[PDB]
Amino acid sequence: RPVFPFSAIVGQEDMKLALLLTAVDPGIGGVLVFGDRGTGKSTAVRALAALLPEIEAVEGCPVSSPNVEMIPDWATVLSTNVIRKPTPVVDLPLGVSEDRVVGALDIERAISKGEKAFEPGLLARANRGYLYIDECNLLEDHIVDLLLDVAQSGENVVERDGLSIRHPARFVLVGSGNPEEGDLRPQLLDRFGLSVEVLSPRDVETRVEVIRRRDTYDADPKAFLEEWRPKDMDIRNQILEARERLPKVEAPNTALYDCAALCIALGSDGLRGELTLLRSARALAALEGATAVGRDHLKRVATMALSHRLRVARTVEETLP
Amino acid sequence: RPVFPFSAIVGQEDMKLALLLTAVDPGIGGVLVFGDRGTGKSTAVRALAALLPEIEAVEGCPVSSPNVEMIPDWATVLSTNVIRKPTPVVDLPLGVSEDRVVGALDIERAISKGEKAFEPGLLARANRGYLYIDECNLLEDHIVDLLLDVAQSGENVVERDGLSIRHPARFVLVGSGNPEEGDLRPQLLDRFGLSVEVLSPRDVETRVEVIRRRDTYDADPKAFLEEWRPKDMDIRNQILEARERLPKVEAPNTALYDCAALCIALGSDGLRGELTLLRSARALAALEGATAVGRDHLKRVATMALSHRLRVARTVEETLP
Amino acid sequence: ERDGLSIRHPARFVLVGSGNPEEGDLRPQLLDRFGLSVEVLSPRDVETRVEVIRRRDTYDADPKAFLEEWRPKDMDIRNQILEARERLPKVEAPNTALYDCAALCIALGSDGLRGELTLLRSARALAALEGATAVGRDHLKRVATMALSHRLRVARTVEETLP
Repeated sequence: RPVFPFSAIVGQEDMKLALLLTAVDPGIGGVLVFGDRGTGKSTAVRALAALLPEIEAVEGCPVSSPNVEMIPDWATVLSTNVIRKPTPVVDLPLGVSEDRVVGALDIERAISKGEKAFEPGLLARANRGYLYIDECNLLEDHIVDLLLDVAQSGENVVERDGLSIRHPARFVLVGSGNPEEGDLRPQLLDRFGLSVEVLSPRDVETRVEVIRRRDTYDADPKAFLEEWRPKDMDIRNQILEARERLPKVEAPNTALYDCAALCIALGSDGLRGELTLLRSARALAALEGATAVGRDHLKRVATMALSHRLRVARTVEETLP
Repeated sequence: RPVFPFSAIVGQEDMKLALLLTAVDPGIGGVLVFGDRGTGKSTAVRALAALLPEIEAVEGCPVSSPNVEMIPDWATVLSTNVIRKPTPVVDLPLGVSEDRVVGALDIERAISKGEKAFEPGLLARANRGYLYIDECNLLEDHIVDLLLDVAQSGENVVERDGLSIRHPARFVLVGSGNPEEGDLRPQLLDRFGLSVEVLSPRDVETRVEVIRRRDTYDADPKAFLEEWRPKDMDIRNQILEARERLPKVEAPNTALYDCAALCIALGSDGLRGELTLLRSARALAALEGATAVGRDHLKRVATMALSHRLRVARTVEETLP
Repeated sequence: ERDGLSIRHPARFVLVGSGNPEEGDLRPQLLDRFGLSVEVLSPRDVETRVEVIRRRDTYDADPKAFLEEWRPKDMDIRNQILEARERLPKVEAPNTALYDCAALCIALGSDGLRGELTLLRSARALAALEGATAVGRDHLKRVATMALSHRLRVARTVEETLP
């Protein structure tokens, strides 16, 4: 499908790299995509994510469970048609009402349906996909918090109204926002997974490229869909190996050392960051088409996983070449 | 999912061993963790669940009974798949209704099928695991009390409205909250046998160790605890020093113990009753000039303080003369 | 034809678009679709003024006399309309300009106007970058593949209607 890999580009690598890594492991965290919205972030997301194997799931099912046996009682979807559908991407609007985000339970509907009274909130209809947050900065703190953990753990908690409504929510939180607004809640910023480094200059050509792929996709004459599909699968293949190596470490007396050294030297210490960096870096090799371990992997992910917090410096390369 | 290394957590020459003790036996008492928010109390609790071997239990089942033969009547287990799954740890947020805590019960659903009308509450999904508490200080009395006894006994008693609803709830209760609000309910200290905190080393020592085991993250369960094993002695000493003088100060057959026992041994929930008894008894003792509020005085005021909120039917004398 | 119910009925009428002179760079599509862009010449001098009073007061019944004296003026009015048509196809050349832009939307599964405005703007912006003084149909269709799609039921057609 119309995806824009690393075939030819010198700039927006961070964007792709981050969104791909999170697609592998959700434990990384929400991708804090810096930069303005004019860059057409959502546009890129609604193309890049197409590489992922079109998920198998019930037709109009919000959570889109594969088999009917995994459909939550409230989601009594009559059309139990298990079909193939592309990666769902929902653009989280700025200033969205928290209740509308997760869902609610109407009183009238409740007394006449019970659990069936649950409203299909945004996240409820964004499972197994991507959630593009416009701006994490100019937004309610509690909204960011909720979204961050939901994406982390994996449950769209709707314990409100009068029932403990809940259901899985495994999705990639694309937390977009401006470069910086004013040290807004560093605690939440740390919780984020990777972030597109703003300090590094980028090309402009990617703009036209993305726009063209946006056009040549919707109602594509069976051209761009096929062409890229093989590559889509190739990447997916490596993604499997990444997860296989996720709970393992090929070279202990290497990855652990270099990783910790970088974090400490840059002063960007923090269990949350460190342990995540060590994982993302290893999984990174999948996108590179390599084994797993590699110093430069740690270095690259460092200038992403650390970037979204204080105590960071360009010393990355200078610390450990 | 990626978890933080429980052993390697920054210091914590208290919380760690405390949680381990309760893992052997929950009867020891609830784990009361002092300290501020930065201590990361919840982190430790959940981190332990990671190292704890996946408990054997049915797939689609809240209480997660090992064998299908132990499934509660009211329950409706579909997937009777006995498999392995991580230790269940649920956080109890402040403000949650008692309904969602123990279990919900709809009236319309009741008349339809009272048996399958009882919805499994949060505690049901915490059986054979750990239940974390929010700000126990500000949390409702009836909530804290209920949680305490349930963890103590082992059964989530919901014998109300005639329906003798019940189900296993063998879990470890971890009481959280700020250091101290202002002369809070003493009963907490009594029932929370493991009143520890979270020692946070400012100096190096552990700091370096954390980074190393977080980055590389070794797989050897042995090496995961080896270096930390010695510290258990220090922690043990802390606990010993407390027990060494507890019975001396809070002498049995008097003090908080008996006060709480009286309420629990009678037809009533708890806590709120105990607080009333303690206050009145202390006030009376002051007039009597009795420095030590003996059981006699506790029972004396109980005949009034409890009666107007407790189903009196003798017992008191038979339990505590 | 909405909500499944294919409701329909004759509506053979003449549409008279009114409004103030100009608000500020309004939707150009109006000028295209409104083939008869005229006004209301208001004579300050006498001439008609006297005629009005006379035919308003007495108000004759003869349909012929009602138009007779006014028949000659149709020539002048006609000239006005002719002068426009004389150069319209020259400026707004067919197979390009507003015509095709509006046609694309109407020839597809969507209502209109709001779509056309989106197409025109994007196409013009692109043309500026291309340096193409005249926004050719090719560019119009190019942007249409995105501008319309997210608000129009795309099912080919475009090429078959306007290559």
